Amino acid sequence: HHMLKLIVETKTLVQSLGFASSVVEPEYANIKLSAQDGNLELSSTNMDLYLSQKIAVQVVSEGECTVSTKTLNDIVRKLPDSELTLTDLGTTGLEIKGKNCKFNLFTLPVSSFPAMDSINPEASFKISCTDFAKIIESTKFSISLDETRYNLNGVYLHIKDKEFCSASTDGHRLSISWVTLEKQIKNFGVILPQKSAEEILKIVKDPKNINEDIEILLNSNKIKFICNENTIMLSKLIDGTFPDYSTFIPESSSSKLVINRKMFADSIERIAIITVEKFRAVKLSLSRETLEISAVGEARGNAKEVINSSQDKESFYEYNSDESLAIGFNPQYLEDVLKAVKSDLVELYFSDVSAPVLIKFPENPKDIFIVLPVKV
Amino acid sequence: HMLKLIVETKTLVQSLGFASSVVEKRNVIPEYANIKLSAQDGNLELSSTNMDLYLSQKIAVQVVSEGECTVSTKTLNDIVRKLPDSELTLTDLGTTGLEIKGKNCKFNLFTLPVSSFPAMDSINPEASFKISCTDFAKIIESTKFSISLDETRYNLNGVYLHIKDKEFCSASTDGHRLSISWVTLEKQIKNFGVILPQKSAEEILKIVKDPKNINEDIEILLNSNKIKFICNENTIMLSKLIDGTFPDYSTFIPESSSSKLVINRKMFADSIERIAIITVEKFRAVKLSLSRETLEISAVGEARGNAKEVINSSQDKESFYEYNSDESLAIGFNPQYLEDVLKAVKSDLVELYFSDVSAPVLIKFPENPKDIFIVLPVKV
Amino acid sequence: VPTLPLVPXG
Repeated sequence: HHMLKLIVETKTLVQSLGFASSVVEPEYANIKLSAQDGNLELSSTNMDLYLSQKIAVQVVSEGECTVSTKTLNDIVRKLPDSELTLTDLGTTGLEIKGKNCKFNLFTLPVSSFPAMDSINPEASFKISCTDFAKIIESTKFSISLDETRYNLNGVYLHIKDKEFCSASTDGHRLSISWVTLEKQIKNFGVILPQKSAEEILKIVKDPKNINEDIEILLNSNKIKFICNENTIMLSKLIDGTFPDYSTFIPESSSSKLVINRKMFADSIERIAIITVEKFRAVKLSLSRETLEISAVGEARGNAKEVINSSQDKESFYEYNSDESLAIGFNPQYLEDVLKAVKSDLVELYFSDVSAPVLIKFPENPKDIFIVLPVKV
Repeated sequence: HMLKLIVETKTLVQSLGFASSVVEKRNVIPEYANIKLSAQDGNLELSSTNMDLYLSQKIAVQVVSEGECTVSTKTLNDIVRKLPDSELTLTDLGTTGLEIKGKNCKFNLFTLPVSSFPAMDSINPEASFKISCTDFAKIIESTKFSISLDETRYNLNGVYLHIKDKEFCSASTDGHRLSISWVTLEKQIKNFGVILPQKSAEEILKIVKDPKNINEDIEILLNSNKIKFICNENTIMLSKLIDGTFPDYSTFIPESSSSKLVINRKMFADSIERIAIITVEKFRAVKLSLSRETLEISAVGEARGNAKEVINSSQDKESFYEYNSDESLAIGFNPQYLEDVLKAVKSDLVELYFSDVSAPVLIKFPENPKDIFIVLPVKV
Repeated sequence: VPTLPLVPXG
């Protein structure tokens, strides 16, 4: 009687199953399906993360059931119908039905599926999905992967005056990206695990969400994202203290490079080919007239590219110092930064061969990157 | 006396892709492969060789100075693929290595003692003949998928290239299915039968299928232990042959049948693929419940569920189904073995000839009379 | 390969 039955647009179900799949990364994972009040609610969870998604469907009968996430994902992606019927048939299973094809998936008791934890938040605020995607995109790549340094295995989400900021570091580089809030929020500082950051970023970037807003609710132990009303993610937070990164930002520089971003990234990538693992270094030999990007690989060879001074936007190179500077970097850390912001030009602020480079993008005043050099 | 040439970058990239492809082997990292570069008489010859294969490719270049050198295949490949120039200059500078020079960039790759790189094996052929690349690609495409992967039956780990009267034939079997594909030769060739290893078959197929070769001819020269392909004059591959005998497959082709299915090929393949999703490893099986009025394709997966698709009799080409029997037949197959056959031949329809639930199915495509496939059933 | 002044690790 109270068995779930609904008709759903296949493309929409496929999108939801994609998000439900990636958060529990598989054969043991179950997805809860709940048809109520004109919508289907799809829930996925593990020890760290809980995702609830609601999509509009034609609810023929209200009810709930749970099935294998992977099997449901694999099946729906291969049905050709533009709409599917989902019907809980009891001992027969959950029936997924198109025009000519029927799959029965065995169900597991809904009583075995946990409800989303309650949160009683200490801070609550809303920002655009465009702004939130920006700050995660600009910081997720420089998270520490060293699972021992647990306080660095995520992004540091914090308030500074009216700025909502994300910072990340792995010891070799620092990334900072922020957006101005209109409201006066209490100062907080929490560390969002890498996986949660990756998953929420894909959610806000979805075409249905990117032009809308995301509500953020948090306390010391958990954070809740409500993305465009119908998608809710609850994540644990890392118990740790993020370092005071403010002292890591260079306050002065003795030379400045302005260069076409894509030209610089492509040249670094080309020259880095010759290097060997654990010896990943490219040398930037900077002068007013030319930049030489070079590298060596033991028992492989060496490589050099020359970039000439140019005021043409597509090949732009300007280095306004009489002194030459030869400074080395891990090419991956430069490439990560150059890929993170879509900009014609990039600015690099230097001191000596041992001091970090400050990297900025001219039209992007709320993104800052610091990268340490290597000796070359 | 040292190599110096100018080469169109795109053609060098293409050649390095084949040089990379052919030397890949199990637990052999592509960092060890070396490539010999020989500039002479207006051409660059690129030679790659491992324990199993030799590949020589010639491409037109501007030879400034004739010479030879050897470098890492993977390093040369990875560099040339990232250079934006339409032409590159390659110069062996001696102690500093091979210089690869574009407009703004210079790479130096250390060279290896070029006396260390072996020259191609000579072959004294027992048989030699030419066929079109299109014809050769067809017979390999129709048989490479049913080569055995079981190394304890190494004689089945390749395609059996053989002559039957004026027919040049490829056959393969893994004990579960048999694929046979042939082409008529104009000349009468001395009878032979040799086993081409799977990797060699896959690599020569890619070469003959290249846009620059697919419309031209391939010469095949063989004896009892090696086979040489000369594809469109400028690409030479030499391969070992597997020492073995190939079974007399002719006795395994059903000579009679009691029912026949004619069905739209793509419709059938798509349905098998969907229904197979519910299965698990070690019971990969779909059941065909055949009748005049409908075909039901079904499957079960332990602790997963089950699935069923219904195909209705139809005379429309795009959904064609005809099973001209008063009796019903319920017979099981590994879905992969059916899908492999259905994907091998581009055809609107496919024919399946059945006997009882334990007998093999014979699969033919109506406009393709020189391709034959046999698949044993499984219990369902 | 100098690191930031993080004092566990650097």
